[PDB]
Amino acid sequence: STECSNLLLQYGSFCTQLKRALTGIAVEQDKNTQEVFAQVKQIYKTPPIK
Amino acid sequence: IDRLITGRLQSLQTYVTQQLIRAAEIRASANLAATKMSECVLGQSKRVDF
Repeated sequence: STECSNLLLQYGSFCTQLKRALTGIAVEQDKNTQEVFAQVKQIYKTPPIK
Repeated sequence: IDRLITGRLQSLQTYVTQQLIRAAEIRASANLAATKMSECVLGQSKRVDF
């Protein structure tokens, strides 16, 4: 809606900081997974004799 | 003036909530740094990668 968007532009930069907070949460989740799982330097493999 | 007061109060409330969350994260990192000061500098730790 064009009229709703023109009335929404008067409300400032609430949605820019909401998008910034959601982007921060999104990069923080990948940071958490990288910090937990990726702690080894090389990808080791088991010898085939079990 | 009531409309402007409602908008400015909403913005101030959002800033205070974001500051509270950031203060909690900073407090957690400061507690980790205090533990690292007590365990690595004032002694010798056997914990792996700590």
